[PDB]
Amino acid sequence: MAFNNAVLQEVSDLPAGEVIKASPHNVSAFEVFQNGLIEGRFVKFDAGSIDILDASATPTIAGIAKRKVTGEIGPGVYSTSGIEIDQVAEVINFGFATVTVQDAAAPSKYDPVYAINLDSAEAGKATENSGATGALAVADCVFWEQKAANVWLVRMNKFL
Amino acid sequence: MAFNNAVLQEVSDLPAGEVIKASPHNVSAFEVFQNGLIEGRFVKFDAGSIDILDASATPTIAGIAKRKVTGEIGPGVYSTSGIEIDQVAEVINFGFATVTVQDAAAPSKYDPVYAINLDSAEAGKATENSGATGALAVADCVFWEQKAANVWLVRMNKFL
Amino acid sequence: AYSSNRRAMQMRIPTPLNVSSVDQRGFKYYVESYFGVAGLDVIEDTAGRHLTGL
Amino acid sequence: AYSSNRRAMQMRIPTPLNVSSVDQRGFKYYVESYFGVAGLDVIEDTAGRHLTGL
Repeated sequence: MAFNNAVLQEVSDLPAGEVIKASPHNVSAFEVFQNGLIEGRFVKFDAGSIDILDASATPTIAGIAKRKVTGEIGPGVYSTSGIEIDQVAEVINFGFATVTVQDAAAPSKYDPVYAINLDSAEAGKATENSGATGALAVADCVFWEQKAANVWLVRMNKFL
Repeated sequence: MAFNNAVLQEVSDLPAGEVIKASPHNVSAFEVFQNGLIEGRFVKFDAGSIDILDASATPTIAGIAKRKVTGEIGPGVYSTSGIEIDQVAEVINFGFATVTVQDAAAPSKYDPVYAINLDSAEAGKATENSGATGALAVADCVFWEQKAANVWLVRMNKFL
Repeated sequence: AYSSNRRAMQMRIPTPLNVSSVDQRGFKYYVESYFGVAGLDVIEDTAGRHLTGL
Repeated sequence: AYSSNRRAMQMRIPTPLNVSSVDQRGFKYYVESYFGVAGLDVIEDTAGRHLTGL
């Protein structure tokens, strides 16, 4: 159908899955990954492949799925075997990066980031509330500032 | 041995003590060291000097000893008092760096890096085997990818 | 009540009326004329509004 | 195995490929092409033979 949101009230800030390159930053390419890897989410590393967060024991959070500016137009999705095939999964593991947050979450600066660990659409979403279902403490990462609607720029103190 | 590997069916892959500059990296020069510091090996800071790991209990591990690419042809060794004299022991302490891996070690990506804290030539060699003898965890340091024969790119997440 | 701005909606007529050359079979002349239309391409949904049953 | 002698085997292509001019009616174009050709002229029945199953 027509273009969504003809006129927006404010200019939306950084979309999720984006890394600021003024600060020190590292986005590292993983060749093997999971089809349908949502961008702008925390992604885990399992069996030598970058895949979506899902209920597990203690997933190895490898960082934030980088949003490709020159990727396919559509939902933020990493795809294999299509016209929109993405050869590698670009993952932001160091620096300031934008991640979607649970719509219930209301975080603030220097709050410890919690990723979502569920087999649902909310997989890989950040949050401040640790009592949220499937709240996984991401090691050494803090919310920095609210960029967009339900998107927060967080800071990964060390590599993820 | 005379010019080992006369002909190779593939170009040799990255040697140890080599840090990739494409990412946030840091090699920091230490003006005093120990004679016989092996390049491409975990070094430790003790008594105000960089030196090869030995029988110590809880060494403060500086980082991978950087391989002086325009140093001496021969063993990758730091040396005082010679024509082969290196004034400063430049040491890689942040980012992706190549370290020699124990000949018996079979690591994989995101595997925590243990360094052999022994008094031998196997001192400072990286291994994934926690159960290996004389090895301590190099906290905040993971394996990234097998570069060369018994050489691995590891990731020092924080300033090591 | 709508907006006539080009960025709000357009009338896409991809192939404007073109008339075929006249065919003459003996003394029977015949022409076709086709035009290809996308139609009203409404660029943006809220660029108009309705009032039904006036 | 056959004989290529003109007194024993000939290929007869009287009319080559003759393609018509494109007839247009309205927007529909139609072209036709005829070629008149005789088959292989095997003048003598014994100018060849077959090995069936090699």
